[PDB]
Amino acid sequence: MDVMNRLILAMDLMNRDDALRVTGEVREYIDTVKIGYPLVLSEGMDIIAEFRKRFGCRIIADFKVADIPETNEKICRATFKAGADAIIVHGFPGADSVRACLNVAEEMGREVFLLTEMSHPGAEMFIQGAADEIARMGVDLGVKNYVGPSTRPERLSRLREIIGQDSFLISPGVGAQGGDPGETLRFADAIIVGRSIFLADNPAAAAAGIIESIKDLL
Amino acid sequence: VMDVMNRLILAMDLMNRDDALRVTGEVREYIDTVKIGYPLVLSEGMDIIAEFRKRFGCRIIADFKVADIPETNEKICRATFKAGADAIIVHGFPGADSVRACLNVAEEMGREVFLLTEMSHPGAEMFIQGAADEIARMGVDLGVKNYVGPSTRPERLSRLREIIGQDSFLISPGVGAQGGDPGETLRFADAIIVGRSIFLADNPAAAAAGIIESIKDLLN
Ligand SMILES: O=c1cc(O)n([C@@H]2O[C@H](COP(=O)(O)O)[C@@H](O)[C@H]2O)c(=O)[nH]1
Ligand SMILES: O=c1cc(O)n([C@@H]2O[C@H](COP(=O)(O)O)[C@@H](O)[C@H]2O)c(=O)[nH]1
Repeated sequence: MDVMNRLILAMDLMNRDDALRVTGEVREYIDTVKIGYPLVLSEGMDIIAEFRKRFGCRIIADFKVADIPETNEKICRATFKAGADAIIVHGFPGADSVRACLNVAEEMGREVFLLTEMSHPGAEMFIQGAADEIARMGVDLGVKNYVGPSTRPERLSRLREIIGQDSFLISPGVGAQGGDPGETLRFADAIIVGRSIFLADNPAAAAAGIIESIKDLL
Repeated sequence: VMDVMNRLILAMDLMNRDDALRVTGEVREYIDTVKIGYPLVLSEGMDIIAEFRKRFGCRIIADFKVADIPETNEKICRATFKAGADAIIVHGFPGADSVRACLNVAEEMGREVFLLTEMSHPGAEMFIQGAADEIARMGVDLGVKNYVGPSTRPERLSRLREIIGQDSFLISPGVGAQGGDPGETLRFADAIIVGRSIFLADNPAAAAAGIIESIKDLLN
């Protein structure tokens, strides 16, 4: 996956007008948008096709899929029918649940991203202690795309160690949650950035600023 | 606690609006509580919650297994309650701050959170099972009153009932298609969740009736 400027916009505005406007203002800087449940549940799954129509960007559906295999398969189907290129899946519910997603993605020409460790403080309670094993499970299952935390660079580095340099790794928690763009890109192929861009007075300048700060990494 | 008719909650995971509406309508004499998840919501939109309310008396549990950071969890809960869901199901494994975010929105909006502890499928044994007792204890500490636990592991469902106490409300999936028994499950759970055993039956009404007949002595 070739992410322009190694920067993925997390579009978590809940109003269609704002979401389209802000994305439009930063379109010259990005070609990959992560769309999650805040926007999809507020404006519908049709928003994905609209983004493709307007921007021709790749769409990562950040749905943190975390159900039983039967349900995971249905969620993946509905998601790819809506035009998502990839979907983010939790690893914590185990191998069979991940496999269900892998199977649908294969059938529909899409990718699964496996979320191992999360970026927020609560991740320390249960997820962190399982995260390395979740990553090894990904490797065992043939997963090639991963998500890990900008907020804990040592954990992000460990994730990179486990999955190897050939796997693709994206990382949220940059900006608002305290992660540093450049440090995160020591380990991740791409950074995910939401509020630091879309809540800015001038989202274009915000994106431009981040890119300038990592210019030697591009 | 919500008063679930016949201790039976329909998991409506059909992905076609017409079929989902038809089946739910057919079982309306037996069930007043419907669990709507992402298979249907991602296929037909959040307005489907509205349409169920309009068409049927039913309470709606939004089975969204909320599993994000606190900031995003808050947004998901707000959107979900705005759409008319009575309750939302939230994963506990992402930790206390993530659960608290959902509880705070539910409090502000006058709705309810259900905390998913252990899951019913085989993969649950890999990571979730080992954390499940602590996730449940965390729920109790946070003041969670409603829980979800697995029909497929009676011993685990029993332990989870112990942890949360007799006053907490507990619902349990994995009945029927996944192998759980309705009566055995209701030893510990207040209500059972049933999906495919009902909605894939030639006669969903008859299938619901049959389940209810089998647990008739356990009704209140
Ligand atoms: O561990 C994770 C995994 C995520 O997907 N995310 C997602 O990444 C985005 C981060 O947004 P922000 O840059 O505003 O903090 C949100 O959409 C969030 O749901 C995260 O923050 N931490
Ligand atoms: O541990 C769990 C938690 C669930 O919500 N579920 C949900 O309960 C329902 C079970 O449906 P069924 O009776 O067809 O197996 C599905 O909607 C599924 O997503 C589950 O099966 N196991």
